[PDB]
Amino acid sequence: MATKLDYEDAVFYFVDDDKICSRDSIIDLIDEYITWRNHVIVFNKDITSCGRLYKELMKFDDVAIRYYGIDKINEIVEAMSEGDHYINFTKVHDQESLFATIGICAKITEHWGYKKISESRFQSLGNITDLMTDDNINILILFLEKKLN
Repeated sequence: MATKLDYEDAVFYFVDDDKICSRDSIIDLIDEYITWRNHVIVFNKDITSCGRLYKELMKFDDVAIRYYGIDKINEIVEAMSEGDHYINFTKVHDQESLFATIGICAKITEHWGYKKISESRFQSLGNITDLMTDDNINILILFLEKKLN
């Protein structure tokens, strides 16, 4: 019982790429994915609605659940949605945290979709692609390449 068109407006290209892309592609990719995590919500698309590359990004949710922890993530995501948060920072620690930074952000971007949560309409976004690095892109290609390419 649901009266709602399955919206897409699938702007993302590498969403369903299925295979490994360029360094320059993981650049836009993070923008696409973090936005796609949102589209599954706002438009209420599908999580399965994508390609191979994206499935691994989903696992960065998990890596974050492992790292930051489901508890913290739960507290954190919700914090984001009231426009008041907290957070610590990592840098040269672990690739695990590198990935974790994406998924933790991904859980936040999705959660907002239903009503377009943020409360603060201004500065509702910012560091999404800048939350990771071209250097991370290389790691990303590599991680994916394990099954990708």
